[PDB]
Amino acid sequence: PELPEVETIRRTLLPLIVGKTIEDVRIFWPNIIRHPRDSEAFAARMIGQTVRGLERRGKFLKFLLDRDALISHLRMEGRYAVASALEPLEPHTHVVFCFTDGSELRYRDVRKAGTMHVYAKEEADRRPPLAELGPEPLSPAFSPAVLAERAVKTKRSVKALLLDCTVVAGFGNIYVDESLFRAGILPGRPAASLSSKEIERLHEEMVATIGEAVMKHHLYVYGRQGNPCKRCGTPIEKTVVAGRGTHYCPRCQR
DNA sequence: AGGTAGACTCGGAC
DNA sequence: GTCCGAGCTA
Ligand SMILES: [Zn+2]
Repeated sequence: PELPEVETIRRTLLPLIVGKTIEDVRIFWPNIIRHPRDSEAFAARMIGQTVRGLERRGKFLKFLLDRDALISHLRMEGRYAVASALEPLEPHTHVVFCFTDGSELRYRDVRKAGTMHVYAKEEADRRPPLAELGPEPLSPAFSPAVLAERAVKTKRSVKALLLDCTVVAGFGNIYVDESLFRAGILPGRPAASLSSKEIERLHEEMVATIGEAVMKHHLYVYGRQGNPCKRCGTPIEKTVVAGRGTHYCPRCQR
């Protein structure tokens, strides 16, 4: 799930778990648990705590309990569901939180790629994976000025810059390529080569692209290689940039 | 020094 | 066999 989906999850999941008290925690793929590194300590500390809230930071979900916060990343295929403890688990279910009312919060992930970290609430924001996370792309904290400062101080490509979680929180590959197409900037351009207007435009397209998705095939380049650009008809091309599949129109983007 | 490329994980798809 | 990709180590 990308950031917009994660926000949808935060919004829809919260009412389904708020005020519920954890009675048990079951872990079927320990590698998901990153802190405490010992999945036994992770499970034990959460028992007896009541879910008080659910927040989002980038693509991380932050479950707020009585004393602790649980920080979760779903990567590409992770998903949460609330269901009855009486029903069989779905395939690829790796972590289950059991509530005192007979319902369960279940985490599924065919790729087993997601992560979970638990800390005292007051520490969560100053430990991984949240520590050093950059500003929310839809917050005033992420401004053109902030982007410009990071761009001028690096040799990397502009795509690499946007992919950096310390620059902006949870801005996914699809949104990077779409934002760059919409801003008319080739992904392989050196970040420091971007003019003031280009940074202004890129920031604007970033906020609009991810903002529009948060509010909600309407894609210009991502996954469209070999197909005509929707704006100029030039075949969309795909190469590797910053170690990622990168889609662009060689005519629209400069 | 500290920014940077690299390595690393998973399994569905070729 | 090789490909893919989000966010500790030289
Ligand atoms: Zn085009």
